[PDB]
Amino acid sequence: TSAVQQKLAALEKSSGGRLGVALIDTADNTQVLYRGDERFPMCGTSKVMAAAAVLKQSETQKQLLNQPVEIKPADLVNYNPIAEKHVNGTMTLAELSAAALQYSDNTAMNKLIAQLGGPGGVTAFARAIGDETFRLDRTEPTLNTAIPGDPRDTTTPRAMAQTLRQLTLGHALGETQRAQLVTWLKGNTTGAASIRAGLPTSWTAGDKTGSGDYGTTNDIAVIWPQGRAPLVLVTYFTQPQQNAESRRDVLASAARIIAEGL
Ligand SMILES: CC1(C)S[C@@H]2[C@H](NC(=O)Cc3ccccc3)C(=O)N2[C@H]1C(=O)O
Ligand SMILES: CC1(C)S[C@@H]2[C@H](NC(=O)Cc3ccccc3)C(=O)N2[C@H]1C(=O)O
Ligand SMILES: CC1(C)S[C@@H]2[C@H](NC(=O)Cc3ccccc3)C(=O)N2[C@H]1C(=O)O
Ligand SMILES: CC1(C)S[C@@H]2[C@H](NC(=O)Cc3ccccc3)C(=O)N2[C@H]1C(=O)O
Repeated sequence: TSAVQQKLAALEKSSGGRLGVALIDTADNTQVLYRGDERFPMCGTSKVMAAAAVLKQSETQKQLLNQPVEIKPADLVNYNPIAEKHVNGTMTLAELSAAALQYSDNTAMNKLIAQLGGPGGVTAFARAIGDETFRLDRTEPTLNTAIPGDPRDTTTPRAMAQTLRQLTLGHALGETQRAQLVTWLKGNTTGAASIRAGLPTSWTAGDKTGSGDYGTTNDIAVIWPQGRAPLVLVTYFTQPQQNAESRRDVLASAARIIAEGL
């Protein structure tokens, strides 16, 4: 138990919920874990794996990202800020990837999942890049039920941090695809209250948030601290009551503890 792990435990104790953290510091490859091997519901953070899998497919199909996908009225689900504008029209796979990542559009995520052959296709890509933990079992919006003890649509902080590192800083994707993914993450619109609220302003980052039932509040990020090699940070948080409120502040607090511990 490290000093940082002790502060994370204190934060968790005061939060009432269950906190999972995984940091990889690429300056030396060291890691900091808190419940790093416990499973948590991914919710929207799973959108990174789906977009990355489509990017992988695009490496052998130069026109894939320009394929027009039909958006029908019935395709709309619970949260579709971008897709709703294109009902009875089409969106390209690039448009669907950007909407899923940067706006957390659920209809867009469902189109990425369908392009991959269903939730199992997203899981297959994860296995192909060495992630033996990740599992996607359902489409949107049910993949966000986040029921405690339910293994569906979960991963561990350790696994997600390693995967995010390989996707954004490593060679799991071709260079062009890696750059596209990083560009999309850096352009996220939903993350200012989460991990990034706990980092010094000078630091830059890309992230993908997630939210679900049980007050599930998640964020995964790739960070470029001022004058330091990048970090990869995963912060997952879930609560005992189905109707619990979101706690993005708890993710900010975890990130702050990690940053001050550097
Ligand atoms: C924008 C959101 C807050 S909502 C969207 C998706 N989750 C859901 O659609 C399900 C949900 C269930 C209960 C409470 C919030 C969201 C998901 O995850 N999303 C969040 C995000 O990207 O941070
Ligand atoms: C149903 C589809 C697979 S077809 C349309 C678009 N597909 C293409 O651009 C090439 C293609 C044509 C026929 C069958 C598969 C792929 C694309 O992607 N679309 C999918 C959709 O609308 O849901
Ligand atoms: C492409 C890779 C297989 S290589 C990189 C990392 N593996 C290593 O860094 C192995 C290594 C050990 C010591 C010195 C240099 C490289 C790791 O895992 N990475 C994968 C990735 O980037 O997606
Ligand atoms: C110091 C570096 C040359 S290495 C560090 C990071 N690169 C990686 O994390 C590559 C990698 C990906 C997956 C697994 C292992 C290594 C990255 O980018 N970093 C460079 C930097 O900050 O200048």
